[PDB]
Amino acid sequence: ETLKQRLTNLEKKITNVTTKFEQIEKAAKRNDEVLFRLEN
Amino acid sequence: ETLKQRLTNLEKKITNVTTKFEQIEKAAKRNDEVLFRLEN
Amino acid sequence: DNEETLKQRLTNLEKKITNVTTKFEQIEKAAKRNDEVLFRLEN
Repeated sequence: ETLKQRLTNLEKKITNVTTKFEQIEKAAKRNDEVLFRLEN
Repeated sequence: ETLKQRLTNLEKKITNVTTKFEQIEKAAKRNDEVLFRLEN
Repeated sequence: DNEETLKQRLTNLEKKITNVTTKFEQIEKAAKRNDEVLFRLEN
């Protein structure tokens, strides 16, 4: 496993984690929008 | 050097995701507290 | 993959990113050091 095989692997892992994380971000953002409408 | 750029990009993404993770976690607790106050 | 928590996965990923970065730094520094010895022998 070259340094470069490790880098490539980590780039993939960060991409998978980010996609998953982005779904949480969208739901968090929707939650703020819902609260905003309930508050006002 | 493309290795340096790759490493820098990977560091930035993991830092961005971990700081956003903390922010969203705080915001969800804060939203719960407001939602509690809206009822009571 | 594993029944790790998101937090564990991210912590693990931070550590691997840190290890590979450190590894790259050590290799670069090692190369410099070899070059310093070669420089001293060549002037």
